[PDB]
Amino acid sequence: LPFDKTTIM
Amino acid sequence: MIQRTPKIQVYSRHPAENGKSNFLNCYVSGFHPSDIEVDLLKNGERIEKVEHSDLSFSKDWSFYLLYYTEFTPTEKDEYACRVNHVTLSQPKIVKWDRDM
Amino acid sequence: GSHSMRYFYTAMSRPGRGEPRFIAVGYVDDTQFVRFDSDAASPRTEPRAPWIEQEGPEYWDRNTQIFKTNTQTYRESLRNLRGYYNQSEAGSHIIQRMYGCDLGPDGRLLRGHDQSAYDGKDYIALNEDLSSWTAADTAAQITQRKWEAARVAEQLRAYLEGLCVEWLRRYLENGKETLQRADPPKTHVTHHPVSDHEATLRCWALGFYPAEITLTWQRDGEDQTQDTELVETRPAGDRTFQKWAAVVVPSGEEQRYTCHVQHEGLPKPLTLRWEP
Repeated sequence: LPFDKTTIM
Repeated sequence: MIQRTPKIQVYSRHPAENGKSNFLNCYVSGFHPSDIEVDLLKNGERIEKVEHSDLSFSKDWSFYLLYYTEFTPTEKDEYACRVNHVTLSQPKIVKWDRDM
Repeated sequence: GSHSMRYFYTAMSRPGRGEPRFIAVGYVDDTQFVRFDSDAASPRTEPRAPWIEQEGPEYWDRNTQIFKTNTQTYRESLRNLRGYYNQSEAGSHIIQRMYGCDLGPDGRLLRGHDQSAYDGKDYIALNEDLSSWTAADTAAQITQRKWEAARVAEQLRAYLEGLCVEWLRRYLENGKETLQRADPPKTHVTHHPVSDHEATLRCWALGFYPAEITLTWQRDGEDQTQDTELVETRPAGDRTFQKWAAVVVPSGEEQRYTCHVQHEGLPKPLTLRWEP
């Protein structure tokens, strides 16, 4: 299962 | 921009025996960026319906892909892989050798 | 006995040819099990190994949600990094990300990983402490500040120590018949004259899993590192891997040479020689 938080670089 | 040229290997899934169905593989690896053109050739002509793996990369960030098709090797039919990439002036043809 | 899970993301802009492509693939060890591709006719997370197929629609939708969000996020990240480097709108650029967890033979978390790169160069990585970042340059320092504000390291730490390990364990159990089965290499040595004076000995390893293997040639019991041609380990296409190592030897000093083969699938390491 992938990591669920995205954060713009 | 730093670019890396593909390594290319052409080989069979199973040890080659004439008249017996097998898979012809072309493995391209160590390249960057990821766009790449790969064809499998039978006596110089492009084979249809060739499949490939999903784009992935190694710990050094370089990409790799496997291209494959069913084939029946014979004594005198010639197989090859034709690869083009931004790093190459013209496509590179690597011939299939049973002992490589 | 030692296992890992990784996800590999590739985001690639292509000015004049539509929006940036995002593709994610997931691996347990050397086995791919999932893919998502923003370019697919109908983008959704798809199974790529038999043992993942038993996951229910709520798993597939959850993955698909995450990767769809990532598609949009990476498009913004590409715009931002172009700006950080004062790059023109003309060129194609790539962000890559690889992250995941390593387990030891007891099933415990050995360590976690989360590294990103830009055009194939290290850009930002989570340190082994899972609490601080290493930024490659002044551009990456901007991302670092953004990620500290969003408390990214703390969230990743929780994932890597928690969900990553738990799901890896689940996959290892569900796929135990393949993922926890080490297939030993089938081996043989070939001999081909190159001239009157010299011959090639080629030591073959075929049909093995996982990909990790050691193939060496020794002459009189000493390693032939500089004289061995050693091809990259390559996939057979049926989950298994192939490799060979070759030395050019004087005729007929062939018996002075031995090929040594180490792999998890073997009861005992092998010593092979050419058998005329």
